[PDB]
Amino acid sequence: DPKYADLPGIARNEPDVYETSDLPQEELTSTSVEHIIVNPNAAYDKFKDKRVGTKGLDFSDRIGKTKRTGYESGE
Amino acid sequence: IANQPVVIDNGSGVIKAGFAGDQIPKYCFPNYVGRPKHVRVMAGALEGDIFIGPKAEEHRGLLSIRYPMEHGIVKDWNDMERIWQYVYSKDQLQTFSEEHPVLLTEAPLNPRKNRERAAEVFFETFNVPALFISMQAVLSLYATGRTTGVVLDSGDGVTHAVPIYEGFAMPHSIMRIDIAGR
Ligand SMILES: Nc1ncnc2c1ncn2[C@@H]1O[C@H](COP(=O)(O)OP(=O)(O)O)[C@@H](O)[C@H]1O
Repeated sequence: DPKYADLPGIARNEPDVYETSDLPQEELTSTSVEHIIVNPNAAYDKFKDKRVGTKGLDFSDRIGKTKRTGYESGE
Repeated sequence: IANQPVVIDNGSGVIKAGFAGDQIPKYCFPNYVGRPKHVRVMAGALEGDIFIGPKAEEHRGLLSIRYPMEHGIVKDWNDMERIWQYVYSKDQLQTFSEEHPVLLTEAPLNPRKNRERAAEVFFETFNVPALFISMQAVLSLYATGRTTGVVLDSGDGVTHAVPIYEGFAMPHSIMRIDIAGR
């Protein structure tokens, strides 16, 4: 009796939850495009020590020479 | 001493090569000189641009070509040197300059200054012990075995007819027109 005789206007006997009952791609047939089985370390060893050098790494839309192709120095 | 020379057959466009006493010129290809017609950024390619050899056929639609041996006469000395350096590659030669002599071909009626500069290259930059260059008609004589006769040869842009009896020259008798297949 927290407030039974005290206050007769407070809720009880209420099942306000509203229940229910327990009642519970890879079309590779085509020949469209391949994939590669990821192995980050394999590709890491693939691109292992490419000493690419960026001498004059310029790719602007400048017009003053013949052509521009950076990422060119090697070992 | 033992230094087998290398028979190197030049030509208008094509060059052939193989050691002495062989039967087939071990390496043959033309004056194709290429370098990438495009721009690469992403890693995976090769670097240097002087990519001439089987890679050129492998990468035809990628590089720009040129032929500096105009009518059998060298223009881009530097590039010809590079070509010859490519010839000097291991899988291409494995030998050194001083290690072996070389035989070469002379297309007649050309300025000898070409030969001058080239001789300076092969005997100063490279240091070949001896290098002889000669008339291509003599080559045909040995192939035929005969010594009398005329021989008109034609590469890709030069034609020359050589009338020589018994291997004995008649320089005035020789004639030519330098234009062919190109
Ligand atoms: N199958 C072919 N049909 C027509 N012409 C050819 C053929 N093969 C080669 N040629 C031409 O004949 C020439 C061969 O003569 P050669 O003097 O050996 O040439 P090069 O002077 O270029 O070495 C080549 O330069 C080429 O232009």
